[PDB]
Amino acid sequence: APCQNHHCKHGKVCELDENNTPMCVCQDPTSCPAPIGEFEKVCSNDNKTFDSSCHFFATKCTLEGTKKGHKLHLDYIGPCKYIPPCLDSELTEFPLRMRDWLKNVLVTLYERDEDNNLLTEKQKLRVKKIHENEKRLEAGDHPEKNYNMYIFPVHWQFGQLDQHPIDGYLSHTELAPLRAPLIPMEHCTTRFFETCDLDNDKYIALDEWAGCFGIKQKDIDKDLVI
Ligand SMILES: *[C@@H]1O[C@H](CO)[C@@H](O[C@@H]2O[C@H](CO)[C@@H](O)[C@H](O)[C@H]2NC(C)=O)[C@H](O)[C@H]1NC(C)=O
Ligand SMILES: [Ca+2]
Ligand SMILES: [Ca+2]
Ligand SMILES: [Ca+2]
Repeated sequence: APCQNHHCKHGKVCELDENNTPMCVCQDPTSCPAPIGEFEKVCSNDNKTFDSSCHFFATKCTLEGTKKGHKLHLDYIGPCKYIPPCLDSELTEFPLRMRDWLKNVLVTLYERDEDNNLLTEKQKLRVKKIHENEKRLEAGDHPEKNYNMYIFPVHWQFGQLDQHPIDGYLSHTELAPLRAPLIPMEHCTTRFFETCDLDNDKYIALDEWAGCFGIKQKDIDKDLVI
């Protein structure tokens, strides 16, 4: 009961202490379901394929406070596989291909006001504009170059990723979604983002993220990540 409304970080669970006070202990891997399929497995950064995020996160939890735990991160969903190397040319296109991908992902994702449900008004307006522009690209005699149409998609993506935990930085684990097969040149994600980790704290901060995609510091709005 004391735990029914008590929530714990990823890889943890609430258990009552001696005083009956709820407390978050690392989850029991045995209390993790068996995957329905191989696709539900995940790959850590040291090329070790855990059986599910539950298994991974619970494992990483015991290692909390440890060096090994500090460096342990989810690389990508699905079992481990051969990942080709990111050639230097690939790494140069990555930000370019990525930001267009993000814009497009945003256009088909948020198409109607029903899609724009969890978006603030400021954001709703940004996608409206994105849509106004896209329609124009589908009919203007001579297409124009529009970097502005990248600002929101780029901010959006950051907020989407900044979840575990929502702190304003993206960890190797949080970038896992960007290592999926759908992403263009996903194999360049780690190399690229490392390139973005300016102060080298192993976290990509909003300015680091934005900067890496070519968003002017003037156009870095945190509201767009709300
Ligand atoms: C990471 O682990 C996976 C699984 O152990 C490795 O993938 C296999 O790699 C060899 C060739 O590199 C193939 O014969 C297997 O069929 C592979 N396929 C996959 C889908 O697992 C992978 O090579 C490991 N290491 C690296 C650096 O990728
Ligand atoms: Ca985070
Ligand atoms: Ca791909
Ligand atoms: Ca950093």
